[PDB]
Amino acid sequence: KVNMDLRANLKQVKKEDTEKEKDLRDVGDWRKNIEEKSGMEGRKKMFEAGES
Repeated sequence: KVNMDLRANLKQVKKEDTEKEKDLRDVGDWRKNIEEKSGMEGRKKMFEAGES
């Protein structure tokens, strides 16, 4: 999966603001973190839509 290794290589975790972030394959904790406090933040804040 070269084309892939490149995609991430270039792309990769890229963000400019907690709210504005870009999660990629290399998500892992990085994502979970930002992910939690980034998009899902406002989202749920707008309508968690059930818990757990």
